[PDB]
Amino acid sequence: MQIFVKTLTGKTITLEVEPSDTIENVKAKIQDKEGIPPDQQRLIFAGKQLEDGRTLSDYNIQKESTLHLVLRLRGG
Amino acid sequence: MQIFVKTLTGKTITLEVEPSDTIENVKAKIQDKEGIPPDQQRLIFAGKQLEDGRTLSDYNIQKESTLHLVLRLRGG
Amino acid sequence: AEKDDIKYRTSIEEKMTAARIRKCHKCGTGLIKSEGANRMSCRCGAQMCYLCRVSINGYDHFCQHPRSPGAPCQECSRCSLWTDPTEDDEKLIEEIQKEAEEEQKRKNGKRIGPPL
Ligand SMILES: [Zn+2]
Ligand SMILES: [Zn+2]
Ligand SMILES: [Zn+2]
Repeated sequence: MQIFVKTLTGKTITLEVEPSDTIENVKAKIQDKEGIPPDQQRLIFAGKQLEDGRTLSDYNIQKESTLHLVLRLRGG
Repeated sequence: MQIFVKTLTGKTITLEVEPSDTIENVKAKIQDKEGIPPDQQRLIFAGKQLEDGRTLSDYNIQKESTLHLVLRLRGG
Repeated sequence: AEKDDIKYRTSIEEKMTAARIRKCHKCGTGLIKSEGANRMSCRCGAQMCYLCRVSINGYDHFCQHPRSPGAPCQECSRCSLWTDPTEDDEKLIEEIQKEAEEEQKRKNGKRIGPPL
């Protein structure tokens, strides 16, 4: 299954995945492509944050869906 | 965040707080740093006597704001 | 064909995400807020209001007037430093998903995005 991931800047990449894959595994693939350490990765899909230990299928992530890498910041 | 509690004697107490802390929590912090029981504490801000069950954000208290402590003593 | 089903679904998914993510107007980085005030400091150095998403230069953007608990400010209409937009944004996201699923039912005789 093909899905997309948008980096922090807005550059889009493509990953081959399976809906049974875990969030940790998807982060490993992002590392292979972009070199981003998994502990720096925070992912959003359709407005929801993706949590370690869950699977893509837990969030109804289907083919051609796009995951978004974001920064989680504390306000002032 | 950080706020200041000034007494009628001119002393300034520095507290570390969060916007969701209630005024009851703030008086507990004052009891911790100064030994004053909450029942002896009246906290006033911009002329309003702050209610224990309300939060700092409920009064729009700002970072580095100053509250004013007026003591009372029912026990004698 | 099925291609239009995919195009509609993903557009909804991306609108659902746009309601959540704040994009820095300076550098384009996607941001979300864990806790704290609505004055955000992007890694690029620019500040933004988490509520109205505009670029700002400090705390002056926000209402700094004393308030009565459970009341709006009687001196200004400026963004509040403390109000949590999470519930309002979730309500927008859920209405978008709900209406989108009703549309796909009309079109194609299925859920979109993560379950509630
Ligand atoms: Zn930025
Ligand atoms: Zn604003
Ligand atoms: Zn105001």
